[PDB]
Amino acid sequence: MIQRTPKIQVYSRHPAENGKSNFLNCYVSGFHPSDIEVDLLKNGERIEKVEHSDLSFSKDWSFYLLYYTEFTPTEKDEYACRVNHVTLSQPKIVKWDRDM
Amino acid sequence: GSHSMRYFHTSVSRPGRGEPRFITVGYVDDTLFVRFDSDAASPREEPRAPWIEQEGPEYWDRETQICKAKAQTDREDLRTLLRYYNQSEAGSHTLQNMYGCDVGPDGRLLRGYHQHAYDGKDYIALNEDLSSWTAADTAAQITQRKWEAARVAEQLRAYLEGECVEWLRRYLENGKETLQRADPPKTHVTHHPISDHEATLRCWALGFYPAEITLTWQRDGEDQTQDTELVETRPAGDRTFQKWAAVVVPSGEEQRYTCHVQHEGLPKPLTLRWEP
Amino acid sequence: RRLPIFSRL
Repeated sequence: MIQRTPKIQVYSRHPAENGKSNFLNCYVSGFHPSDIEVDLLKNGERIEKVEHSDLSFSKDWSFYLLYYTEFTPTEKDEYACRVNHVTLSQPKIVKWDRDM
Repeated sequence: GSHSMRYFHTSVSRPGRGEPRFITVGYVDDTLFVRFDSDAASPREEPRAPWIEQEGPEYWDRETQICKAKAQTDREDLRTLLRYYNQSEAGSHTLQNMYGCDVGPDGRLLRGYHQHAYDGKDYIALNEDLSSWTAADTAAQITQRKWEAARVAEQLRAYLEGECVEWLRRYLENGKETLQRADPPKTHVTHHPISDHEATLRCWALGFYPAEITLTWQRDGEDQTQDTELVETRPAGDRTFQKWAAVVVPSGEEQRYTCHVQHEGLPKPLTLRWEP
Repeated sequence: RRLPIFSRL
């Protein structure tokens, strides 16, 4: 069976400003099959009540989903996105970098 | 301008865990307007844009009925596909279907689509003539034979030339405030030291709709295609999109580099450079 | 507005 591993981008809706409310996005794309697990993390711990978009796919049939939650970035709080897929031997964690 | 309407459908079987889950979404250009999920407590076609909400009860009843029936049909097809490929009933499999239409400025049909994939691979697609079929393998040829026998293509063509374009034009008029508004990218360049010897220049495009865009870096007016890191265009969550392109640049060489931006919301293409 | 036709594979 054919398998495509997800691309992962984690980023904010708006340019980050400390003390200012915003949205943290994790966008997973390019993957197959569609079964996937995504967590947003704040200082290594799972954020509750994260929402996501409905499963859709690109012209090459690979799937994409957006996970997202409100957040107020600060200097010290570290944010991340954790993804698990049948193509990964371990969960893959991507740290939020405000310059990316 | 030019516009599209697309319906996407995915069924995923899960033996031992009930019937296959069915998820479908409708789009005009890059705006989601409807959805349906068979795992919802009370499954129904649901609005996802302001301009589709004005459709009446008859609309929502009809679309919901279609979704509910398509869910059942996909489940029969998944069973069929186990036979066509000599596969056991123990594993999870995927059936995808896209169809829809493209129109030009005068709202005439430019192109229709109706295609399927099984387990992430092309299975059968209606050709651009809306009358003949391309089947990817011998299994799909069995479908093709049945669809030719039943004149399925003629029926699809009639939808694609008629209702698909007529309702897309309707939706474009009703959502003219958003659907026929291109939001230009907010652009800038950032500089990110790597070492004494080089730094990264990142050209940003933010807050743009629609998603289509061209970002490129040049050095002495030459395209830096192979040395550009270009991320996938990504949704911001407010209907708009984001993209960036980055090049690694020798210290002191920064002014040799220019970023170039094309978006339909821009009267002329942009040229940006690092501004310290 | 959706295609009302269901053609079985």
